[PDB]
Amino acid sequence: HWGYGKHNGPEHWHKDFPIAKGERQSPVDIDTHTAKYDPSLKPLSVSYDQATSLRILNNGHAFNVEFDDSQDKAVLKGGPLDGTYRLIQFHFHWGSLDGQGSEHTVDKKKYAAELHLVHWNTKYGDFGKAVQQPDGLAVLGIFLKVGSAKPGLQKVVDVLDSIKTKGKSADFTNFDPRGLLPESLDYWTYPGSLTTPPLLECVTWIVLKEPISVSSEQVLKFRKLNFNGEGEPEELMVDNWRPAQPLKNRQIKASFK
Ligand SMILES: CCn1cc(-c2cc(C(=O)O)n(C)n2)c2ccccc21
Ligand SMILES: [Zn+2]
Repeated sequence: HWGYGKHNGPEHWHKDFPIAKGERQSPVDIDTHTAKYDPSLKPLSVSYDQATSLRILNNGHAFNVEFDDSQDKAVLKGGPLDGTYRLIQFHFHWGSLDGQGSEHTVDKKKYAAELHLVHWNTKYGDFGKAVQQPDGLAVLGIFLKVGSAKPGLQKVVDVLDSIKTKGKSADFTNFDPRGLLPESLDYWTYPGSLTTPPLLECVTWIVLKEPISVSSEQVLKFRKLNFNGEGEPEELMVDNWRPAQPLKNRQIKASFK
């Protein structure tokens, strides 16, 4: 089964998931000088005031903070999107060292981590149907750099001890994801894919230009999680990122000049 190690990591995924070598795979390097400003792109509309977080889960590859997506409570619209996309979960990718961890790169620069807020297009009725469509998902990606602490991240950091190992979950109600956003919603956008198996080509990516800052102590706590289940030999959950994939026949558009 797939993972991030030498023997089951990103270079092996194509054997079980051939679409790994497809025409719209993610992540990609964002070459800032080649991205095209698109004046027709609208501002993002991030409406998270009624978000209902439920649970946090260590799934053996990352941790997911899950939301109630049975009603339009936390939605993303605008930008490149047509229609309404409901927030289902967010998760991160991070490194073993502060100089790596992000999936997207910016002029080949790697950030320490990357946050993915995953949303699905309500015209497809449920997430499982949405992932089978080329416009099924919208993922908002936010870079993390190490510097000052992010206060809105601390509640996530402090629960990680309770979900150390694969398959553990904990109640995670009343978390406000607005506390994870940077000031600016300027963004780049391109058509891509899930970045873990099954690697489905169903995502409109919206990557914010402005990173958030988190403290060294906050990211250190991410690195204490485990890929393994309880009672198995400890394997630290680090370097759970897929590297940049070929851009192929795609253009990255910028919302800003
Ligand atoms: C582990 C199997 N699996 C993993 C995912 C998945 C992978 C990702 C991702 O790369 O962010 N998401 C948001 N969801 C998935 C989606 C539909 C059906 C099965 C899936
Ligand atoms: Zn992700």
